[PDB]
Amino acid sequence: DERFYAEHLMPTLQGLLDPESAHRLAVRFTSLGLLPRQDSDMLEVRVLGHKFRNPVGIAAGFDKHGEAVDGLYKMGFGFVEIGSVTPKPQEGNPRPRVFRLPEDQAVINRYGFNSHGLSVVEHRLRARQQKQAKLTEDGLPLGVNLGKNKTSVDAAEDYAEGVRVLGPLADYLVVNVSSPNTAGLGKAELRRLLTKVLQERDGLRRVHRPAVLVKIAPDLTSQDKEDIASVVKELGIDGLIVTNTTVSRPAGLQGALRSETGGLSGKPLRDLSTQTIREMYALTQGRVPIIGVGGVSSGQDALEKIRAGASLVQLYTALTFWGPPVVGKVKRELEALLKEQGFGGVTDAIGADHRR
Ligand SMILES: Cc1cc(Oc2ccccc2)c(C(C)C)cc1-c1cc(C(=O)O)c2cc(F)ccc2n1
Ligand SMILES: Cc1cc2nc3c(=O)[nH]c(=O)nc-3n(C[C@H](O)[C@H](O)[C@H](O)COP(=O)(O)O)c2cc1C
Ligand SMILES: CCCCCCCCCC[N+](C)(C)CCCS(=O)(=O)[O-]
Ligand SMILES: O=C(O)c1cc(=O)[nH]c(=O)[nH]1
Repeated sequence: DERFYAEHLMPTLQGLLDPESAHRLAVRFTSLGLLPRQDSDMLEVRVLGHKFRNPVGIAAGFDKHGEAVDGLYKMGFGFVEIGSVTPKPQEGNPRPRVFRLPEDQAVINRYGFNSHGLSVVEHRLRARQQKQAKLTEDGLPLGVNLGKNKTSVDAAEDYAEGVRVLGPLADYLVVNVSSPNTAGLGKAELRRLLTKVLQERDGLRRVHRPAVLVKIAPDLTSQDKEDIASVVKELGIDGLIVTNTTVSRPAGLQGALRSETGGLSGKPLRDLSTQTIREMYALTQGRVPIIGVGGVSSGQDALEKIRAGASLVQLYTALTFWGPPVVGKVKRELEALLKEQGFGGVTDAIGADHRR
């Protein structure tokens, strides 16, 4: 299957369908379990004391509305992140709003937080809440990424609503700094927002109390990164997700659509994300777990992020080019590399470039 998807089926499908139509179909195929279905003990990771069967997750934006979670576990992901979910439903930007850059192994998107909204997602997750508890117990956690509505004037209150409504259904919640596709996205205001989010989380009953992570852009200044690291440590934010898509356009992009507005993902992002992880790990003294994301398509890509300071990784864009078999490929390849490089497991490699 790995070669067949990569060389034949996915290229052919790219030809037939626009990428958004393809995404919609993929979410329906995955929700139906139209996939084949052990991970090595080497791949197990405990992050904040909680088990992950393997360190490879699906990034936010694939299953925006929580429709395909079980199918994603079936695909081999060690954890699933849904969202972003906004408090009220919203349509997002006009179509077309997703663009392939095949020559670059990249995508540009400007979805604009299209979302079924908190209530719909809440009911979807409730339908399977106990099943998720068992999965989480078995090493397959669920994350929920929270957004804000386009027309909201109080961003903190949108995020607070999301904590209250979906927090009780989540292992972890994510607050983005960092969508490029919502207008408006100092350190005192960042602190204010996060304090409110944490206070809401802290108010949930313990069985229903998620971790809270902040997801950042690759496009931050050095000052912004220092400031985030400082706030995260001061408030005791649980983790970081590093990174979202980039609004930069690195030199050398070849795709005809390179100058479309949106966030760029895939291969062109990869090393910018890895370098962001490396910086955030250093700034937080290795004490804050990082989920590393951006341009992971192989075991080497994953290990590079882990060795830079990621405890876990996610991928999305690689699926669009390689299909579902990429998940197994990344995990087999990572296991092989860890052995070659002398690591006992994933855990031993975390932050190794820094010297621990
Ligand atoms: C990731 C993916 C997998 C797919 O195939 C399967 C999905 C589930 C089960 C079996 C096959 C298919 C099919 C059904 C055409 C499409 C995709 C897919 C493709 C594309 C694409 O660019 O063609 C895509 C683009 C996005 F921006 C976001 C998600 C996307 N997902
Ligand atoms: C089509 C698409 C939609 C996305 N939507 C979201 C989103 O809703 N929330 C979010 O936090 N990140 C979103 N992302 C960003 C991804 O979660 C991820 O951070 C980024 O694409 C880099 O990983 P990748 O290079 O493996 O795709 C989206 C990415 C893509 C490609
Ligand atoms: C930081 C990277 C993600 C770390 C994953 C943390 C998962 C934690 C939440 C689990 N649930 C069940 C929601 C609450 C248990 C609270 S506890 O019992 O005090 O551990
Ligand atoms: O447009 C979106 O919905 C979206 C795109 C993206 O790249 N990142 C994100 O956080 N949201």
